[PDB]
Amino acid sequence: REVLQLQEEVKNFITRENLEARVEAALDSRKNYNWAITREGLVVR
Amino acid sequence: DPPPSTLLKDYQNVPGIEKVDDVVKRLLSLEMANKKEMLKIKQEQFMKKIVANPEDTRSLEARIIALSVKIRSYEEHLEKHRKDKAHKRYLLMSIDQRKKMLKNLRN
Amino acid sequence: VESFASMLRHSPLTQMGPAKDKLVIGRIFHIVENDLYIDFGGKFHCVCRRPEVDGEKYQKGTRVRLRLLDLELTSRFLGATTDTTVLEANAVLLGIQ
Amino acid sequence: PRYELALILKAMQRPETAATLKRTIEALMDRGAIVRDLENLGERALPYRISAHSQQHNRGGYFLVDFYAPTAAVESMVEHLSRDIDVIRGNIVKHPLTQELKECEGIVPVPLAEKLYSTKKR
Amino acid sequence: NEDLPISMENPYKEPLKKCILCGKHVDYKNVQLLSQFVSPFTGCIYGRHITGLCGKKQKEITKAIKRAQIMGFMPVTYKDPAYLKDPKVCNIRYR
Amino acid sequence: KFSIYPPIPGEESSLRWAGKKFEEIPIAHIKASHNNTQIQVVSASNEPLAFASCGTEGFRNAKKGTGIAAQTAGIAAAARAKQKGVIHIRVVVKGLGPGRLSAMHGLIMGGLEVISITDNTPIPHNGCRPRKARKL
Amino acid sequence: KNVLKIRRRKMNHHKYRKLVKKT
Amino acid sequence: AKHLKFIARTVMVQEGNVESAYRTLNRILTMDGLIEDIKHRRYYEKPCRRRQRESYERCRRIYNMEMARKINFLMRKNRADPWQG
Amino acid sequence: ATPSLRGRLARFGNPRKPVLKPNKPLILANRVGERRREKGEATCITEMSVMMACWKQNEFRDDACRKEIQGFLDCAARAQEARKMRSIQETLGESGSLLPNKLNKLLQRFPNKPYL
RNA sequence: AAAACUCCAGUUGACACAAAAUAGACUACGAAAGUGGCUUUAACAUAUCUGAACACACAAUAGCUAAGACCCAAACUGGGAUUAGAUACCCCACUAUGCUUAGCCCUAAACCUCAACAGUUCAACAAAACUGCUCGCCAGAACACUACGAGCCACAGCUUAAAACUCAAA
Ligand SMILES: [Mg+2]
Ligand SMILES: [Mg+2]
Ligand SMILES: [Mg+2]
Ligand SMILES: [Mg+2]
Ligand SMILES: [Mg+2]
Ligand SMILES: [Mg+2]
Ligand SMILES: [Mg+2]
Ligand SMILES: [Mg+2]
Ligand SMILES: [Mg+2]
Ligand SMILES: [Zn+2]
Repeated sequence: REVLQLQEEVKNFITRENLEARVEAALDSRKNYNWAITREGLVVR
Repeated sequence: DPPPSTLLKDYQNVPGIEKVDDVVKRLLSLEMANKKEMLKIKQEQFMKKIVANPEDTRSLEARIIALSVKIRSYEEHLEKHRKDKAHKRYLLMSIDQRKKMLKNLRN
Repeated sequence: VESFASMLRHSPLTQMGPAKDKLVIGRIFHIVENDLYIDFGGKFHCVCRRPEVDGEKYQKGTRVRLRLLDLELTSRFLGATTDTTVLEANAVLLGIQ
Repeated sequence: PRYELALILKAMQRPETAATLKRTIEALMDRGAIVRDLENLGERALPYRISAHSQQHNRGGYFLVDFYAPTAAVESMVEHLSRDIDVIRGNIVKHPLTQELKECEGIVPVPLAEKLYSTKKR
Repeated sequence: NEDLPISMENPYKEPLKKCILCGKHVDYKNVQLLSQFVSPFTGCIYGRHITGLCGKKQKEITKAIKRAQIMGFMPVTYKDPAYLKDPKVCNIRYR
Repeated sequence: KFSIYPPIPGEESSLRWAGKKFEEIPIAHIKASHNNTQIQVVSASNEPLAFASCGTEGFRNAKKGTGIAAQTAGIAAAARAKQKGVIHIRVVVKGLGPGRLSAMHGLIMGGLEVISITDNTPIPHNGCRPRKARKL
Repeated sequence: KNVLKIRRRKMNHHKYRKLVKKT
Repeated sequence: AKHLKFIARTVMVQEGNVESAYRTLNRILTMDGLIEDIKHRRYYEKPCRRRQRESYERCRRIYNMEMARKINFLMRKNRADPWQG
Repeated sequence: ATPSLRGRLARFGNPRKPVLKPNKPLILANRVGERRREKGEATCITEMSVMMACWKQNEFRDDACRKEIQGFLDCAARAQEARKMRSIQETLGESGSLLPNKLNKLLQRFPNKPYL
């Protein structure tokens, strides 16, 4: 069952052909890893 | 000295290695992973070559081959790092224990 | 005849359980200028401070309702082979009767 | 095993940034890497001033990439990134989620130790 | 006989305390969370007694802080003035 | 409501001084030591405005490292600053010393307005090896 | 505890060093 | 140096309360544990007697915390003797 | 709040090395350290400073130094009366902190025991 | 206080083979010595115990050999103060050296002075008393971390280690 996840993800993995579009899509998009937490333990962004 | 392209120890019983992509086969090849998987493959090879009952780690011969593979690992580490005295001591003690258990098995 | 095990199993304390944050009614037996000692249940009496509000209405036999934290205040310190005690119990009141 | 390159470039425009990125991933593939994904953290003014190979930089562009490669490729790419001029910094690291978190049962209360000094009058 | 006690576990046992993030995950990129656990004026990170979390998480976050500082995600002297406007967890007294 | 932290060049700073923004305010730098203290005033763009010290005021070996001399130097520097047309000042203090606290009060008695105080004292993270321990 | 014996040893070692320096 | 100026270890004066500002600065520096570090870096501290001093400080903190626990736990009892006889 | 001391000392059952090496035995005693002075009195520094200022301004002219000289006298007087007031304050008892002698009385009423 | 520097001092901008605050009130790893900046790699023995001072391998700091490195500190040295004198504690400058390489030396209060292994609940002080097995060591003080002998890349060294005379103590 574990093999199945990274199996289908190969198509998600970029290549020499998908690069010329994934690079642009990623640099146009934005991503953030930051997130805080309160006294109880509830996440807040 | 097993080949690099040989997939990991765990991913052998699965029958999906034939239809799976060559990129996945390369990813699962032990050359990507550390030397631990290489020595695992070596241990399995020795167990299948010599031992009558495989996957029996409690056996003296299994312990001996494990220590021999570890000895080769330490020897390579030392020829790449002539100065690692900790690994030097470990190699010496490993060969001593190997001689000890060889005597016991001979008895 | 009644067995002591049965009296324990039906006792008020076995059903009381932990004393932390549990209401209970009690009365006083001795009182000082600024404080009063309530006998409520179990072994020890709990000390308390007279509130400026309703301070006049505190005399012998007064039934006051209050919570509590423990039944005996103790603590084991660094060189304490056995825990030391205070011979009291912390209890705070928020109403009477 | 998995490897994340956290990289910070100097502030410049999309065409040359894309050129740098494609050249870098080409170097990855040359070393034999397999790229998992690319993530743009965004453009930010780096916290403290630094000194590049020949100048100083008060801003930067944060990128990250996740890939798979053997070991030698690691230091080969490190020296590649050091030789590259327009790249401010780049660091290879392992992946955190690859190391499964040990199951936690919470904080245990530590009782005060005793019997350190034997009983006597002193 | 039946009224006698029996060998039995403690049901009154309250669940073991878990820190703010005993189960959650942390990485050197969550600069917001990593700067939540540091003094804003000096920039030096607080200890366990001030923070209120387990040693494993403390070690993880301090190592991540060092990594971020050295690579460039974080400064060392001054806490980021953009992330201090966040919930205050670590107890203090000077204010 | 008051913010103890200082403003940032990035907006927004809702507090000015003499109708001026925080950054362009002149900055005073003082270096404290067990033996002596040195004071100086500079513009926001590093133009050296004023400079004085206990030595220039005429304090000798033992007496340079005192608070009275520090506050006198502060008085002098404040006089020079107001002569040159300086009212407000951002304080910067560097290191320990007797006259550390005294120089600021000297400036105040001179008649300047301190807005903030930053202690940019040297802190090595195990960088160099200091002197050996002397036996008093 | 007392260190008189090791002071004796100290003096002996010092004198021996001086002796070898002379000879 | 490379870091920005006038952010860290600063205090904004209000109503010209320079004494309060400086006192708060010293207080925060001590709670962060700095001035001790400056006076330790002034003259060199050998590793051995450094470790000795630090172990002594740890033990002192432990003893003081235990005595403070006892004090805070028994100060409630310090009251007028209710039972004379 | 207190840090634990499981295996920090040199005990026979502890395999590893010791963390601590306390010179004196680590036991809570029934005697508390009595307080101590903080520093030596100093005051009127700014007063005498402005006094010397107006002195060197007016060549030792009392009718001109009046302000500085009176302020200095008043500050010294206030310092003396404050010393007396805080002395009687320490004698009658410091508020907010408990006194050593009565703390010791309480501790001997509720003493620690290392022994049984 | 003196001597010393003013090619001095302060802000600002650029810069290291140097040592790695805070975390750390944490007690983890390594057989031990030791190890607490960051990253990667390799890797952290033995699933009965003991066990070589006839061997093997490590072994802090210091020191030696030949190249290099120069922020800082500093033996030695020189100068200035103190002192009756100061070949020292105080102050200033610099060097071996502390650092990186390829070797050597193999010593410590190398002590937590408490041996490994499997277990249990009283001399004094110290860190409570003990059981079973095993190795090593000890037998009045001092002469003695000594002489002689033997081995060592060591040559003012290291390891092993007595003897003669003296005393009633130590
Ligand atoms: Mg001692
Ligand atoms: Mg520390
Ligand atoms: Mg050397
Ligand atoms: Mg040198
Ligand atoms: Mg040691
Ligand atoms: Mg020994
Ligand atoms: Mg043994
Ligand atoms: Mg010797
Ligand atoms: Mg010899
Ligand atoms: Zn936790």
